[PDB]
Amino acid sequence: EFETIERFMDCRIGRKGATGATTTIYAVEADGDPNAGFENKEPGEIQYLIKWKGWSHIHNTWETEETLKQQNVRGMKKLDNYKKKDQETKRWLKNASPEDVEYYNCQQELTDDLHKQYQIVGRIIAHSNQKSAAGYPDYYCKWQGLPYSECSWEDGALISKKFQACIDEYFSRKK
Amino acid sequence: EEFETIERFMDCRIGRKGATGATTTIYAVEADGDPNAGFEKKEPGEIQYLIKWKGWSHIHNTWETEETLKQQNVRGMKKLDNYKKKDQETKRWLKNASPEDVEYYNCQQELTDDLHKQYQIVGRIIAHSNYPDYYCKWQGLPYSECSWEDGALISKKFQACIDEYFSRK
Amino acid sequence: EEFETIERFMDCRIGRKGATGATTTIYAVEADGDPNAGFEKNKEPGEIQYLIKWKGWSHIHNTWETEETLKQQNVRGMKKLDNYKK
Repeated sequence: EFETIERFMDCRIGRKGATGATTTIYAVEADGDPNAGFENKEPGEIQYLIKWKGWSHIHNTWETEETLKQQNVRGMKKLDNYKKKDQETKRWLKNASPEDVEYYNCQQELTDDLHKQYQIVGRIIAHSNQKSAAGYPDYYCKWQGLPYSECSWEDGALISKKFQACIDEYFSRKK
Repeated sequence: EEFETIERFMDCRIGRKGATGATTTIYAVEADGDPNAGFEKKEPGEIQYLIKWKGWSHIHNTWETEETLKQQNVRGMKKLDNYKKKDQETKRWLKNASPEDVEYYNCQQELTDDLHKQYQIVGRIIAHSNYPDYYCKWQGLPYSECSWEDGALISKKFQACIDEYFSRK
Repeated sequence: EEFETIERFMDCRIGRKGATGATTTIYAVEADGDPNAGFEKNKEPGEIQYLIKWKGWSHIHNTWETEETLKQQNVRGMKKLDNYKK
């Protein structure tokens, strides 16, 4: 029952307290980003974007070394490795021609967009026989940019909020 | 008491018995040849898995069997159970999948397999050690995935990348 | 009666207890949803089920079953059941 860190997706300085469960892409869309007016003018707190074991990228949340510990999560060693890898990169970019910095920024942007796609449903493949009290079935989702071995079941109330079109098409492809 | 551990299952196939392990790395293949060359039906089969090793870059993925994993004491075995479960699941769904759905499946898996092929190709070399080892930026992967590699090994295929590197120093 | 007949065992799986019978056909699943949805050892209801190919019915009529349900329906061909077990 203790979550596990599968991978560190990104790092940022953001508003203090802008972490966990209210920072998921869908919590933000439904109630607003707790990091919403953060730009210069309010001091920051280093935060890490985390991909959790057994949960799809749409459940990624931002966290701090502290919230991680407070929740007694597993995989903490990855945080240590991530910090060491970050410093190595920062250092190996010591001088580095504007050409190298230019390449770095360009590539880092391609991968960043890549990762955002892991959060969008590319196609609904199936649904559950059982419905929620709200009358929602769960959906088997195929994510953009990831192979079918990455498909996962998702609460219907959840993806309907943003992917009602994929749901509609799924049912339409059948009668 | 060194132990290797499974980070991720990249693929599965039926292949000639023994065509697993070190000699199945893309660089060992290019060097000495593929132990699964023109395997058929013709001879004993065997379900093998391509695995990405934790602590090693994609150029080091090797094919393995549920057996070679256990003989080597590889850790992370629990991921093998999930993967199989999942594969029988999608191989299953595939049995009655519609023509339209199956084609979408093949196109996506093609794209996916292209992306994975890039992970093994150096996109840049951003640092050498004091044949020297090189810090490689891998094609298609974040800078957080760069890794140090034996120079003798990367020079065999990415000599041009070490020259663009040294031409900027 | 008009006794059904198991022709061949096609597959096997550990599935949600109750995810067997007519509701498991490929057409019932594409129309009403899969009763085995996101199952796994996390909960039980958790039983061993076999995908059954029936005599006189194309593969779209194949259903997941259990010894329990099998015996209940008095299907002919139970011999291939313990033959599949081993």
